[PDB]
Amino acid sequence: IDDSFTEGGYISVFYQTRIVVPLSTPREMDILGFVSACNDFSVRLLRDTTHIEQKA
Amino acid sequence: GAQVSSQKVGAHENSNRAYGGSTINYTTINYYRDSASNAASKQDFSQDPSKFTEPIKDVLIKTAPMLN
Amino acid sequence: GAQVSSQKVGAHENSNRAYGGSTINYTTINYYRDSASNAASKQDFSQDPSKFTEPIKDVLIKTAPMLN
Amino acid sequence: ACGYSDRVLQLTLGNSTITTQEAANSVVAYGRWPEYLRDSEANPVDQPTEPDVAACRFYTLDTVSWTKESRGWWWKLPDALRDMGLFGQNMYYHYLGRSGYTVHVQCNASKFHQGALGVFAVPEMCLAGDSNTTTMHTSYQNANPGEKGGTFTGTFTPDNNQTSPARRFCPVDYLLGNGTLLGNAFVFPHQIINLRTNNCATLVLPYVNSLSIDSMVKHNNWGIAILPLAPLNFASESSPEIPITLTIAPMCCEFNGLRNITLPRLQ
Amino acid sequence: ACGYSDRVLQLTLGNSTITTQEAANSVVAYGRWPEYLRDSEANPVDQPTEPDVAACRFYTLDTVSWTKESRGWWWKLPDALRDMGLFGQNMYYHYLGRSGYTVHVQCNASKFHQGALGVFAVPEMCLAGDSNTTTMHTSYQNANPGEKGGTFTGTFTPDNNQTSPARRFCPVDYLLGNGTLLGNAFVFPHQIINLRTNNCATLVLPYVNSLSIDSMVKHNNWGIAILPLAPLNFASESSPEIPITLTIAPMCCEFNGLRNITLPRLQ
Amino acid sequence: NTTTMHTSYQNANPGEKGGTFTGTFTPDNNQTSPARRFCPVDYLLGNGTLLGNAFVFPHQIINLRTNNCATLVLPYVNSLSIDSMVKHNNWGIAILPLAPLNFASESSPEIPITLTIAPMCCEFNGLRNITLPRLQ
Amino acid sequence: AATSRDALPNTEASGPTHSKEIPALTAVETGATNPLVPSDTVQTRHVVQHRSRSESSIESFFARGACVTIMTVDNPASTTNKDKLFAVWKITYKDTVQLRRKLEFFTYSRFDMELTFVVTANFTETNNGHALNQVYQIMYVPPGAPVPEKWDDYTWQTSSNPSIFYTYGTAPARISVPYVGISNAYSHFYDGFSKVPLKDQSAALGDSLYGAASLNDFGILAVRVVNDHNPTKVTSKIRVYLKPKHIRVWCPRPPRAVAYYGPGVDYKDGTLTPLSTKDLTTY
Amino acid sequence: AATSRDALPNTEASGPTHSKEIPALTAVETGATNPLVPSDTVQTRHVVQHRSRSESSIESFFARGACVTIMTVDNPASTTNKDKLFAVWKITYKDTVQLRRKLEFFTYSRFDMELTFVVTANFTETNNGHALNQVYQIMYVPPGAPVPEKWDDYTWQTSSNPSIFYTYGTAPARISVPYVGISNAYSHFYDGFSKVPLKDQSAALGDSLYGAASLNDFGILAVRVVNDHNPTKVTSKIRVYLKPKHIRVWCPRPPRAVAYYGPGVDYKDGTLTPLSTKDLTTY
Repeated sequence: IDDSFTEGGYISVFYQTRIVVPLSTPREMDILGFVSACNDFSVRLLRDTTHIEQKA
Repeated sequence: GAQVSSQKVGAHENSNRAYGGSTINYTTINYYRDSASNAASKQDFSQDPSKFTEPIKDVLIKTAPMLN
Repeated sequence: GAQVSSQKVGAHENSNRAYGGSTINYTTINYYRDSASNAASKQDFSQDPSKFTEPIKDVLIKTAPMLN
Repeated sequence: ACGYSDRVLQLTLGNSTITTQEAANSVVAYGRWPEYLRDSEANPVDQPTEPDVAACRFYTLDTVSWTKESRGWWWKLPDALRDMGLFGQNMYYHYLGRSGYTVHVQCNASKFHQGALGVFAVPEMCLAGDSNTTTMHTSYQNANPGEKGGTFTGTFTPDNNQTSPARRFCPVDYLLGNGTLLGNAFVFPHQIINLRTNNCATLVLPYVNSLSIDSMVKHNNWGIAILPLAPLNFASESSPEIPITLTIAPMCCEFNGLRNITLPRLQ
Repeated sequence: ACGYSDRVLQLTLGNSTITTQEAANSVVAYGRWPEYLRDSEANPVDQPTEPDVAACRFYTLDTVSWTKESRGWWWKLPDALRDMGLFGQNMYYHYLGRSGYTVHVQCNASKFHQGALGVFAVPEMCLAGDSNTTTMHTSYQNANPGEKGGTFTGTFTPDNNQTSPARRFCPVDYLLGNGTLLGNAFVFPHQIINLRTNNCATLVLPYVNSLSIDSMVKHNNWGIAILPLAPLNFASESSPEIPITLTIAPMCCEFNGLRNITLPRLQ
Repeated sequence: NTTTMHTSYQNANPGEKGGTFTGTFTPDNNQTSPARRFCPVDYLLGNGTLLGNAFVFPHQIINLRTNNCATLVLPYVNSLSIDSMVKHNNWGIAILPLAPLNFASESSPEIPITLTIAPMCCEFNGLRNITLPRLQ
Repeated sequence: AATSRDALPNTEASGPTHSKEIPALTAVETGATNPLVPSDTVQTRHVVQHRSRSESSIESFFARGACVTIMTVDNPASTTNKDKLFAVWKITYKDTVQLRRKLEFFTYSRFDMELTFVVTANFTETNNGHALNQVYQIMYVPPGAPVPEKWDDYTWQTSSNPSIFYTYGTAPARISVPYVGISNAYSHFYDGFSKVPLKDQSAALGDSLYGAASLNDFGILAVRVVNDHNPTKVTSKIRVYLKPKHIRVWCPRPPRAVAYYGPGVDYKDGTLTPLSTKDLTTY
Repeated sequence: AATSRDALPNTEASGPTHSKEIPALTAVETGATNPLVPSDTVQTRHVVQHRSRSESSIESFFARGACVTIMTVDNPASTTNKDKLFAVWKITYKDTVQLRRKLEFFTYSRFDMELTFVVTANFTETNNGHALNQVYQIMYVPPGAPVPEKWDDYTWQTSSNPSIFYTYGTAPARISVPYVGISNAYSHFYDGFSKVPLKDQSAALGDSLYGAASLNDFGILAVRVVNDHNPTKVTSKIRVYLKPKHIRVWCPRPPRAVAYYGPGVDYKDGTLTPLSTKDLTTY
């Protein structure tokens, strides 16, 4: 939960140079990011996800 | 026909045995003839996430270059 | 998987055994798979009050003079 | 040693042969590779027929054009093939048909184009219709597009005609058609064809289903769903267009209980 | 065997990690690789402090823009870093500081650009000032440009202001700033980043100095000096521009005699 | 006496200078905006608990007649393996005059108490950019 | 041997590097995800990891018993002009969002349904009346058996219909059920029809709804008020809680993103927007 | 081996003396306390001491189960103009003075919370009415989960929220909970803030209360009246008794001297005077 005491940290990608392209190239390419846990990760104390509500 | 198994105690003080040494067990007894009535034994396993993480028609060495 | 232990009887008459001799035991059986559900086994220990009473960067002999 | 570098392959199932050169080392559904029905888990009691080479070979369906406004495409395998040579004729002739697959999604550009096509092989891909009144009412004739396949859409449009409806699926893309986020869709056996690198994706899919061997005319199994992740761009040009084309190959298939020919109202 | 071809590396000093892909198999100053001070040749008698991970990691300084009129740039390492995290704070806190380095000069273009950047790591790089009257009078404040670094010039310009002078270095490029031909400069540990091929140069520099361990605030050791050998050109276009960016990492460093904080007049 | 724990950081961490116990409690009334400080009473060891019973924590009484210093070596104690610093505090020293100072029939005498601390076996994880707390 | 309550592979130590080994670089086209351990992109110490996945195991995820449905039933006065209310619910988890999303992460499932009943009850009308402790009958009417007509009819004789007689106010009733599936796993998602349309037939004669398989998979629950029409009308509610015990799951499908609509995966408009706002450049 | 139920070191005999040994004299500066036995300042006989500390052991001190909180909830008539009352208490011992002073002697603690519920109930209004034995739901809503809106809402479906359905008038409900702490001991006293203030931010954006750690450590308890609006309005009270079972304590802090004030150690004026009067020279 967004708790202050148990804060996560901060992730952030910057250009270390710049995306350089030759002539006759699409000057605006896009990057897709993916995320996953590692054989170390684990969770505990099960609850009900806020994500899906049953209205009435 | 007792089913005695070891609990996974977190070495708690005066729980029976911990950082003074000792183990902790619990008796179980299936009472009904119909299996689908037994208590979910919670002694479940864990496979390697490979059939989903690492599924390829070859083998992948991490220190190696992905797209060879 | 019985957990039989000795009670600390005060040698009471006709309690099972005392000043006529004999011991007194009690059966226990952890029933739940989750340890944090076992009965507080009350067979707790006792450390020396030294880490609080006698805590010094040296050693203290009682018959000796305190501030040497 | 030699140039046996992951980038080149040479699939040969049946009498057909694919030989791609930018090949991103193929995926095998769930480690499990396609195989025949072990007697230990068999169900129907007659002799199962097995077209073998007669069917097992690669069948190219029809190509799809890929522009900027392209919002994705989707096939329903068991069905997708229904015509393609004997696997078409055997398809109908039997009440039961267990078949494995090898989908090779072909699509190549020049070093100057850009884009990524996420080729997701979803088992039991139940896409959602388009009638806010009644649910699941989607018509068969319409529900099984075959060799042509269907196509994901931009934003949902409810079917209002009700004297008699249009009974089709209205599969939205960000929700992978089955009301569930695309960004999370990378959980099914899949490969992203990323134009810069590989120019094809090869997924070998072993028959998956709650039953030993099941129907075909009826029940579908795997369903391919190709979605443009990174939209296509080429040069300050109005609009570019590359043609994505899949070729599927039914592997270790077997069919039970021969009858008279099935002739579904596909029209 | 595999793609462990010289062209790809994965530097990891400290908690940072560089992973270049056009990598021209790196240079190790003089065979000798960076290491700690062996008791056999030590000098100061107290316990030497060693930030280890706290300092050893990679610190990106600030990027330099690279045009056609660009005449080269120059850094003074021991100093160049002075801010960069703890290696900055430990830097000042001690009278003595022996530190080794790993400079990774990052700069990539497209297959359509052209040019070669000679990245020369000169030990004891004493650049020459600009006052035809008095020699060496160059001011400290000015002599140590830090994170920003200085830049080589076209042709020498004598500082005339003498009521009070400009006290700066006027480093001419063909003379490698220290009055000695560039064409002969290929004698120091170096790598030419030649845009066609590699898109970075990595030189590992082991602490070199007449003393076991010396000062830092005062005396400088290695000094990087990047000069455009082959001028940059791209298409019949007025002027092109690619951005060269170095990232240095202080390795096996140790510092002696802790005090109060040094606060040099850098302004 | 209105809100509890509302004590401000800037004020809660006095650093090199440290704070000082008081005679009798004085409630902060300013409320357009408050003074947000601790009002630590001495007989209650600042944390509402008798001083006479305080001899339970690791301690030494510097008793002018005898010793002229007290040395306590404190090993990191905390519910966590390693924790924060900028945030969470661990040990806290609190020097209180048990026997009040007297010297000769003189108006008032004055001796200067001075502590010197030494951080031992310390280690720190996850390097970042510099923290710069609003200590002012 | 690798059970769920083990202890994640302890973090191994690791110093500097400069190898031609390239752990950090992937290439997602392969679909394979780089199994990079913390030990790769940074220098790690030797942590003796105690934490275990003992709670996230497929068995424990579904360790709590969810509420599959509520069932209103009431015993009115004999003189009631209306027929006596006996609710009848068709066994199928798909009635409430909760358990339905958990199961839905997986394509197929084989579990032993362990149904429990928390029955409650109040006096409807303002009238101040009394009622001797009611007893309820919860008859399981197997797929195809005759579903109860009147409240008190022959169907309730239950000569062969697994039924439970719960006395009000007592330990809530519980009956375990083994995998009653016709197949080899309950298919949480069925792609295809239950009747193929055939040209030599009318568009009607052979049609059917998409995604529907068996007419009555799990079954139906008939629940009456067993006592007779009592002057003080008492309505009751029988909340059934299903907890999948001995369970197994296959093919990890992505979780439901937009509000559920009907028995089929279909989705209503409006509810179509799930995510929240956030600036592409603000922490 | 030295357990809690042993028997204090038996008193050894001892005659006259005139030694240069000086047991009696200490010097408290050392902070060490002279472990002088009765046998030192007087001639003692040889007593065979039977008494044992078996009851003062850390485990037995906390052997009784204290009342952490009371929770009022009530089921009113359907026609009630006001919404139906379902109390919601945030798990935290710090509500009553008793258990809060015992725990507070120690700086840190690791215990297994064993929560029991003694639920009671009476008819509010003068009106002479009846009510069929009510059944209560005591849902544990884990830190961060959605806290219940209306009395009867979806939140109560409880697909994954450890809940108990207590039938009124029966053996009082009990559920054991293991150390649910994020750390390695519940910190009875947290010195420091949950968010450090940073100069490049507004005084507000980054502030926080002293002593506060996690927003929801232990959790919250939702308790409803499960039955429907009944003509006779019945209010109930659920007194929760927490008894720390498998427990451990660290750093012996001096007991609370002046009346408690709020969740934080802070103290109100007036209550500031704890001791009693007595003449420095009267027995």
